[PDB]
Amino acid sequence: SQGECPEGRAYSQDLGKCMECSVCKNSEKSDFCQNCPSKTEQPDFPWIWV
Repeated sequence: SQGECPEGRAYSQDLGKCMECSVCKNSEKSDFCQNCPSKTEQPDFPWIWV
């Protein structure tokens, strides 16, 4: 499968190619910004050290 695009990026099925997620800022004209995942919950570190 060609859908193994990492985070901070997306893949546009329309254009038929993977791009970046940083592109999804202001100008909205891509149906790939839905690929850009945000998994890996940051708020998950017990104790209040460091």
